[PDB]
Amino acid sequence: FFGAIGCASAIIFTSLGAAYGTAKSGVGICATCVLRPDLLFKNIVPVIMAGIIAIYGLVVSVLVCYSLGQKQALYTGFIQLGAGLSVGLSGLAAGFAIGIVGDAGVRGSSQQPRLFVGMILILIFAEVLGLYGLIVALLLNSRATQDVVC
Amino acid sequence: FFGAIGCASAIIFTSLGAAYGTAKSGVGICATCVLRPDLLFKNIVPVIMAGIIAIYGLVVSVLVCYSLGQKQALYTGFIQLGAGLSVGLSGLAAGFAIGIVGDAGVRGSSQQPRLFVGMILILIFAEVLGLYGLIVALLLNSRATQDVVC
Amino acid sequence: FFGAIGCASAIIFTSLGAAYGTAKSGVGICATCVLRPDLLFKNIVPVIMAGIIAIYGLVVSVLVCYSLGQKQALYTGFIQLGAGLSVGLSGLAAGFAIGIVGDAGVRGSSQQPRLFVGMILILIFAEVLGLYGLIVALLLNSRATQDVVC
Amino acid sequence: FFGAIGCASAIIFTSLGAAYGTAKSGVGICATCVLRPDLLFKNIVPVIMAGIIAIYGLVVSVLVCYSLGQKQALYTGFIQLGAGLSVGLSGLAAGFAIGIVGDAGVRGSSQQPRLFVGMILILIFAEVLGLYGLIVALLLNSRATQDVVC
Amino acid sequence: FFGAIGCASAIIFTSLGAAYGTAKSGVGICATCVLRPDLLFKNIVPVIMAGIIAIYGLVVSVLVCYSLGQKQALYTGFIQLGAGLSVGLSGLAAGFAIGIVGDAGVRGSSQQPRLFVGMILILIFAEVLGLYGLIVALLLNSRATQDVVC
Amino acid sequence: FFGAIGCASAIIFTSLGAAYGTAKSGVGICATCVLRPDLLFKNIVPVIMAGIIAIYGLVVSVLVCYSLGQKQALYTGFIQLGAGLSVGLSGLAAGFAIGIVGDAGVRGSSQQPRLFVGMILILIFAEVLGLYGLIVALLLNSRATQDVVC
Amino acid sequence: FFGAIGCASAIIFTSLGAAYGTAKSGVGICATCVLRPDLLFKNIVPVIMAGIIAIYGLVVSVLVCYSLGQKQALYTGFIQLGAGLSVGLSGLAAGFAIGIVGDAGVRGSSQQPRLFVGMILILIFAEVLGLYGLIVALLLNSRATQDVVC
Amino acid sequence: FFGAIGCASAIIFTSLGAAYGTAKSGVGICATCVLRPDLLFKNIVPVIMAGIIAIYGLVVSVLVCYSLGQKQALYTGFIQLGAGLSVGLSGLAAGFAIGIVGDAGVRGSSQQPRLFVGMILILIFAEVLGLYGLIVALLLNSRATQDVVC
Amino acid sequence: FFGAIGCASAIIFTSLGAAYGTAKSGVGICATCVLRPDLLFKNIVPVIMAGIIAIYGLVVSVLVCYSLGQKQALYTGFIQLGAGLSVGLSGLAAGFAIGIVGDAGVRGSSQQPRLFVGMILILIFAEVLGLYGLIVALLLNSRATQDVVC
Amino acid sequence: FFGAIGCASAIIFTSLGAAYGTAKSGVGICATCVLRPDLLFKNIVPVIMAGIIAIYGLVVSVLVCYSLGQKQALYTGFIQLGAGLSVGLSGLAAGFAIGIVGDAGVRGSSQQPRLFVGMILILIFAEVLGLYGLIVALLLNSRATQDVVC
Amino acid sequence: MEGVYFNIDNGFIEGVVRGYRNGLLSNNQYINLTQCDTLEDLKLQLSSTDYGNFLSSVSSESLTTSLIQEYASSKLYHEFNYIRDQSSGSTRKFMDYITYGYMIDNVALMITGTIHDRDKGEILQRCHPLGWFDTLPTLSVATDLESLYETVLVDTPLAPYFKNCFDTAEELDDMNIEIIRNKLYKAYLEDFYNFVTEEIPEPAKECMQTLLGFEADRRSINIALNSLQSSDIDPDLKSDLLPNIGKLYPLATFHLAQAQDFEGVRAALANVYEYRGFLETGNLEDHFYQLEMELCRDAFTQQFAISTVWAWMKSKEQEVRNITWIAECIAQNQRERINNYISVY
Repeated sequence: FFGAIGCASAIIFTSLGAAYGTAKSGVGICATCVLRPDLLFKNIVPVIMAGIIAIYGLVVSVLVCYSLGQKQALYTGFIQLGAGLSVGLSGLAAGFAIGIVGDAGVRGSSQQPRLFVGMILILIFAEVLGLYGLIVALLLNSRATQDVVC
Repeated sequence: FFGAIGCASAIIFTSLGAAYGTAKSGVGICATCVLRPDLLFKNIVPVIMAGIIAIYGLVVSVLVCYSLGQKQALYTGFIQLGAGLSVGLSGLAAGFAIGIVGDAGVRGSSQQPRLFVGMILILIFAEVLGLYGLIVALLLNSRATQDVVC
Repeated sequence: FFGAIGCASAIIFTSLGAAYGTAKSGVGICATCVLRPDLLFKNIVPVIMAGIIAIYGLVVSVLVCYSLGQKQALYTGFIQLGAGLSVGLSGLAAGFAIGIVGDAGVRGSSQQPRLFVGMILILIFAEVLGLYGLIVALLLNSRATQDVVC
Repeated sequence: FFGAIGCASAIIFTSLGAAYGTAKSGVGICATCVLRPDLLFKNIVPVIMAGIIAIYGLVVSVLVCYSLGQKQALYTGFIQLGAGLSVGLSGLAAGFAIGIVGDAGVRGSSQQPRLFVGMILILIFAEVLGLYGLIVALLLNSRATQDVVC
Repeated sequence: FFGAIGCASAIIFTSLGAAYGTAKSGVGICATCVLRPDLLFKNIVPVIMAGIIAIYGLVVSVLVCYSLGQKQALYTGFIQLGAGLSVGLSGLAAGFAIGIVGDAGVRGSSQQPRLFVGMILILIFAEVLGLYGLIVALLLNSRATQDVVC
Repeated sequence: FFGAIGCASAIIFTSLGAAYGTAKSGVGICATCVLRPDLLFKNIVPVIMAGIIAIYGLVVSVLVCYSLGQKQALYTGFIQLGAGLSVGLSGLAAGFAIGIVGDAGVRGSSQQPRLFVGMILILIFAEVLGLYGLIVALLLNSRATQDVVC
Repeated sequence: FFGAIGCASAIIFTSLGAAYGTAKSGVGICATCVLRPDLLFKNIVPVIMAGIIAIYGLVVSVLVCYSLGQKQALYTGFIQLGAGLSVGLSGLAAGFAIGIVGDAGVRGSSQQPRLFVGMILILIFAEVLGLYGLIVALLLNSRATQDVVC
Repeated sequence: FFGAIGCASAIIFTSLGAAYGTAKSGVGICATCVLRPDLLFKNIVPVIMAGIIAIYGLVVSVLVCYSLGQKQALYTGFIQLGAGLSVGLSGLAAGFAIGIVGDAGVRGSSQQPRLFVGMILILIFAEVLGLYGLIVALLLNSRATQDVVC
Repeated sequence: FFGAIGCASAIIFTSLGAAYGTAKSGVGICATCVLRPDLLFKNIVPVIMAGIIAIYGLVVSVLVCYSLGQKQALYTGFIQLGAGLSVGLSGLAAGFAIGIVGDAGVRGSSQQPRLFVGMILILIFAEVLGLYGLIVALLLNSRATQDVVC
Repeated sequence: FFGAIGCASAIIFTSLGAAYGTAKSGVGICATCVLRPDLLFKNIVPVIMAGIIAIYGLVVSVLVCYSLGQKQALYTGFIQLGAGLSVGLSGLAAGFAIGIVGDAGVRGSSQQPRLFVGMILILIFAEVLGLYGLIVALLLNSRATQDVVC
Repeated sequence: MEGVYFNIDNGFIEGVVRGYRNGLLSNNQYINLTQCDTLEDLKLQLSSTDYGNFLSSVSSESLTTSLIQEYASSKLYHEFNYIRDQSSGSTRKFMDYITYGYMIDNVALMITGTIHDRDKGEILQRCHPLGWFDTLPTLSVATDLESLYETVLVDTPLAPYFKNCFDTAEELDDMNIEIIRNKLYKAYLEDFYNFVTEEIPEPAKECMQTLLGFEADRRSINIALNSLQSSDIDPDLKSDLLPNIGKLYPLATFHLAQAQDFEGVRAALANVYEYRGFLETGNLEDHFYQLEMELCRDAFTQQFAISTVWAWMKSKEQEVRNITWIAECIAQNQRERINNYISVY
């Protein structure tokens, strides 16, 4: 229906995002690990930062399955649709930004061991959008399916 | 029908904007930390600025939800839709602008710490835009709720 | 109706115009500021020309919101449409213009300080379009508010 | 309806024409201005030409606006449509040309005072397009409401 | 109706062609003035060449303006459309050829003032194109017109 | 009426062709004349070779115009439309070849000016491409002409 | 109908094919005449290879005319349309190949005119693509006529 | 019906992603194998990571097949279709991320054998998407399906 | 019909394949021929393979001509159509493979003329695609045959 | 009938897939061949990898042909359609991936002809994607069986 | 924005370059190497790097002239020649063009060299796409412009030389060493600009953009300084005038290039540039190096970018030269003139 498109939107956009993010960050880490094999552990927190975003998004998608029927009212659909969008594209956008910063920051790490935590700060801000979108989306979806009175 | 699209515009565009903002700004900090590794504290104050736009986009959306039905009306449909647009594209544009200037501005930070507030004078011009959208979106909602009747 | 979309149009076009202005200018200003810290105050005075564009747009938008009907047909819809467009296009066009001149104009600021007033003159000519849009929009608004009527 | 698009046309296109004309010439003007702070007056002349285009546009807009309405005949609608376009795109094209030659012309003021008059003459040839549109737009205005919206 | 669009096509393309021409040629003249500053009287003739198309264009337009009715037919209708087409896009082809040629020919003039007449002679070869377009529109236009209601 | 659009097309596309041929040629010629000015006379014959294309197009138009009437039935229209295209787009395509070779052979003239005629012959080969197209349009037109169903 | 469009597709694709051919070769030739001004008699022949493709084009076009139905059915049109396509694009694709090989071959003549004869064979092998399509085209056309308005 | 297409689209994308990854990763391994073939065994693990997603794709496909209905509606159609998207795109984006990390990680291995395991860990961040995507689709499919006319 | 568009489809795509094939190799051939003068014989054999594919292409076209009825079913149409696509596009891809491989082989030819058989052996592998489509097209064509009126 | 299009799908996508592979690998064999003509045997093994993909498709295609009836239900079409799709686009993705790994590995051959065996193993991993699409199409066809899928 | 694209081809070129940068001489090493005067210590620092492979081969505590040249030649083969061949797409092309642009100065000098008459065989190292065994001699024997054009068409991909030859027909390049080289450089920098412009939308140029402009400004002021008090022909482009975004102006470069003394320009230009205008030829030379040395390292902060690999190549040329300069002084127990004095890499 429209709720099935909701499910689609959520599981596609947040993976597509997270995937870029992890990729980007990853490549930067691959450079850093051969230069000093000690910054390995510090490197692990940027790459995986985009990794916790994903696991959130996936949870909303699962939700939506349970909320799914075979054919349902238009009103139940369109809210279901718009919710799934939300966590999906905020997931998408957060996942992207964090990877770009992240990659460049791992080189920063390489020259400045001390400042691993500072690269991290930048990343954490871009996460508010993703985390806030998960929240909102989860609550919407659950409330949405009640078959009218969404 | 139009309620979902109200949702979509707002929750995408304002996330992307903000995301963009964090990204470019981040890129600049990671470049600068190798020349001066003690400018974090001043730099972070641009970074957090872009983050409040999304939280707005999402409150606007959750309202648009309540304002839809299923009887429909072109007239009511059009106000929920027209409401989303305002915040999405202002969010998106404030965000794009703010990260470009930000990026350029951490270089600014590197060579001339003392006039750091001047970079900020330029940034705060983009955030006016988000207010302009927010204000109008909020009002638009107050009309919008009637439960799709002409 | 088409009036609420009048709003919607205004906030997308004029936000994007100003964004572009600040972004472009930003990069030229930040660059110059490291070669010389003393042109800050001069340099900002261009940037603020595109920043007040959005604020004349905000006046038109807020006005239309309170004047929005509870039933609206073609006659209201469209004249509110046209008003929105008007601030929308001047904000769009001018914002764009200010940032290109402003940008090149920092090169002016830098080498000659006292031809700062000459830069202004160029910038003042893009502002003509800003006025023209806001005026038409107000005239459109006044006629516009009538409610119903096909 | 088409009345509404009629007003819309005239004010949008002419303002782009103008906006662009001002930006493009600006880049050239700023550049010259620092190497010769005595040639300020000459430099001023290309840019201010494109400002005058907007004002002819602006007269048609206001004229057309009084005659605006969806409650009125197809004859009024269509007459407003042809009128809008006519000044709208001829105006755009006069601004484009004024603005390119405007940039290009800056070298001619500076090196050769005497043949500054050739630049000006080229611009003058590009103003015919506006007139050509304006003339037409008026007559059309005259059919809607007698003696050019008396 | 279909008549308003004839009126428009005509005035829009012919304006844009004449602009392109004039602009491109202008650029050339301006370089040539500082390269050899006595070729003034020679330079002037290329630019103004483009824009003399508009005067025959004005004629068809004023005819079509008076000939608009409340409604028209499809069959009659389309002859008005198709007539506008002819002048505009022909005017466009004539203008484009002349403006590229225009620019190139002033380089010729610059180095060799002896082949000055030969440069002109190329422009007039592309001008004939424009001539034929007016003609073909004229035949169509004549039959289509019959004042109110065609 | 759709026949009008066959007439319109024929004169547009072909003229565009001639234009394209002159544009390209022009730039090559003007360069050749500053390198060697005694080759003027030779140079001038190729350019004016493009635009004899225009003359076949005009005849096609004129014939159809007089047979058109004000009301046609559908089927007579569609045959006329299709006639117009054949010459139109062959014309445009003939202009491309005539111009490209046109350019290249005047620069060839400069270095060795004996096979200036061999250059010219290649251009004449490309005039067949218009001819066969032009030809069919006559045949098409004669049979199509009856008006109000064949 | 769609049959008149048949005539059209053929005459256009094959024109385009042959222009390509002539264009590309032509630039090569023009290079070769200043290296060798005596092998021109040989160079000329590659051009005519692509020129014979159109002469095949015309027979189809003429064919479709004669077979045009009374009002034509939807099915009658498509056979004719499809035939225009077959020949046109097989001509275009053969036509493309002949200019590229042609070009490399003419510089081929210039250095070694003894193995210019190897080049001739390759050039002839592209003419077969055009032939198979011309064959097919015949067949489609011939089918249309049998059991009139097929 | 509409379920079969689901099966189809799903298994294709995930293959596409995985193929891409397998290539990416392979090119990096093939360069390194002629520079040090002592790492064959370690290298084999990154390339193979991509494709194990694809064996989950096959499982979902077969299950859906067994549950197919003869005729389906739109609403029901959309869930079976949509389910195929879920796995397909989580696949597509994961497979891509992995192959970029995979190529970059062979350099990591090459200089530092011991931190092979640190490369492996980046890759496992993308396997999460694959699993969860598979899970979700399974559910959407199960509900829609109830066998023979869903 | 859709049979006719099937005819077109086969002969047009396979002609493009060979066209590009013939071209690509041709350029390489011309080069090799003016620096070696005994590898002409070898050369001849790569090009001529891509001429034979089209002949297979021609056959499917003809077959489809005969199966094309008068007012057939869409259901009939699709089998004839689908058949054509299959030889055309397999032809097209087979062609890309023969020239790219081929081209590189002429340089290969130059240094090692004894490994002539080796270059052949690669080229043969592309013939599989042609077999694969041609065979299937045949079976489709035969069955599709159902005379006039379905 | 949609089975015909099934056959069609498979033969376009895989043919494209193979061509890309074949193209890439062969260019690498030719390079290697100049150096060593004793490595003939080793080089053939990378190119042959792409061609075998299409032979799995041939099996599937021929199957579908024989299964075609002029009594097929909509559900029968879709199974054949969905199956054809699966191998075409799996075929696409495998073929491409083999061509990248294949080309590079022939260069590996060139540097170390002892590690020809390493390249084999790398290639077989891209082959797996090709199997999992083939597999599902075969299975689907074969299970569906309604008097051998008519 | 960079890394907003998925590339098969970019992934290969970027990793292989990073793989070399690991063993590559750091800023700290060069700082340590100037301090040295001990024969053994120079060996140790270097043994460990990409250059160290060649050093191990023949063990020499005092490094002569020949040894250093042989090691650098070996090192450009693995790093530049090879890489291109296992790279594909737009990324291989970008590497071919940078290598070929360096080749155009070398090959140009060889051709010009035939006119003067000169001895050839092995020619001194530069980054060239193919060695002196392939391309450079084939080009060298054609001194006839007509045959030059034909010889470039054989090279697939094409060299820039094809355009350069068109130009020398119409005599916009004149004769004599100094003027030719100035025009060859002007083209060289022009080609850099066209590439960035096409390339920018998926991998942005930030770090690369600032470095490309600062490189351009330095190259041009240097050309001008050279032709200051040595004779300068004013209508020729021996002032190296080329497009700019306004960091260096045509006017200010022209003033320096002619023989009228225009040292002032350098000082007005600098506000953060190392070269500030001096009376010491030698001190100017030092500064030029350090400026062009900075911002390459900054470019490494970016990754997955066309920006990264470009900046790395240009740093490599400056490192091969530093190695030579330091190594020779320490060998015969002297300290460096230029390298000991510079202290920012």
